[PDB]
Amino acid sequence: EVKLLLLGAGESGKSTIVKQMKIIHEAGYSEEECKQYKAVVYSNTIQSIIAIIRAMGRLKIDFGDAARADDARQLFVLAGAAEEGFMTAELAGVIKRLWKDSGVQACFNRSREYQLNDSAAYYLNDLDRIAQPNYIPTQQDVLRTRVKTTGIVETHFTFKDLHFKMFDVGGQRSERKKWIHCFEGVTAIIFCVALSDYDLVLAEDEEMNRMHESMKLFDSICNNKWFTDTSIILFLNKKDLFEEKIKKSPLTICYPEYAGSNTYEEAAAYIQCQFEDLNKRKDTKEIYTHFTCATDTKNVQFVCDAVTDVIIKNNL
Ligand SMILES: Nc1nc2c(ncn2[C@@H]2O[C@H](COP(=O)(O)OP(=O)(O)OP(O)(O)=S)[C@@H](O)[C@H]2O)c(=O)[nH]1
Ligand SMILES: [Mg+2]
Repeated sequence: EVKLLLLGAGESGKSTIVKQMKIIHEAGYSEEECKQYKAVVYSNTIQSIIAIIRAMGRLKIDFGDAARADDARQLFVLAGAAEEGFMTAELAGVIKRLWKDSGVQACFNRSREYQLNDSAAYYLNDLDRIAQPNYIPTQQDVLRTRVKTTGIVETHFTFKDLHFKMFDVGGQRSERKKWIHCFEGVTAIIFCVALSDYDLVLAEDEEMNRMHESMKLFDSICNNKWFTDTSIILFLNKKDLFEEKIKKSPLTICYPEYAGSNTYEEAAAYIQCQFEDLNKRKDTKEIYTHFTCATDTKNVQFVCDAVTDVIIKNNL
C-alpha cells in the first residue's frame, strides 16, 4: 500500500499525471471512456477560441480580415452544439477561419495578458481531425483536456507488485482549504510546478505571479514538519511549453535577478534552484526533482519509473 498525494497550484499538471497512470498501468482509456471526453475536447476548443476573441476586445485588436466579424457572429450562434458534444462542419469552418486570422493570431501570441488554456493551440491546430464525423478522442486528446479539479479524486493502480492509491486535489485558491483532508498516511508527495507559469498571473488574482504562488505553496509543504518523513518529489512540469516560451519571454519577469541566457538549460536549472532553496533543512530533507512533460506518456513513464524506485527504496 503506497499513498501518493499530488499537490501544486492550479493548472500545474496534477490531474494529467493521474490520467497517465491509467494509460501506463491500466491499458489506457477505452473507446467508451474516450467518447466521454469528446464534449470536454469540444468545450475546451470553443472556450479557447472564445477566450481569444474576448481578449481582442479588451486589447483592441482588429481581425486581420474584416470578413471574420461575420464568422465571429456565427461562432456564438453555433457554439451551443459543441458544449453538447456535437461539432458540425459549419462550426468547424468558422473556428478554423477565425484561428487562421492574423488578428486572432496576434492576440493568441499575447496570451500571457489574459487567461488561455495551454491546450488551445493543440486542439485548434487539429480541427480537421477533431471535427470529423464519429471523432473519438485519442489518448493524447484526453491527456490534453482541461477541467478544474474540485474536491478530491482517488485513483488506484498496481505497479511493481505494489498497490498505489493516488490522490488528486484542486490547486486553485478556492480549493486549497481541502488539501488537509488528504494529509494522513502519505508515502510521497508529488508536487507539480508549471515551469511555463513564470510570466503568467493567477486566474484568481491578476496581481499575483503564478510562479511566486507556486513557490509559496512549495515552501509551505516542503517545510511542514508533518511531512518530515514523507518523500517530497518535485515535478517541474510543462517543460515543453517552457522550452518554447523561454526563447521569447524574459525570465526576469519572474526573477528580476536572473542573469543567465534565454535558453532551456540555464533557465530550467535556475528555477530548480529557486524551489530547492526553499527547503529550510537541506542536510536532513531531500527533494527529488524531475523535469516533466505531463502530457508526454513516454516521459512520464520513465520519470515515474525512477520516482517509484526511490519510493520503494526509501519507504519500503
Ligand atoms: N503542453 C503541456 N500541457 C500540459 C502539461 N501538463 C499539463 N498540461 C495541460 O495543462 C492543463 C492543466 O493541467 P491539469 O492536469 O488539469 O492541471 P491541475 O494541476 O490538475 O489543475 P487544477 O485541477 O489544480 S485547476 C491540461 O489541459 C493539461 O492537458 C505539459 O507538461 N505540457
Ligand atoms: Mg486537477
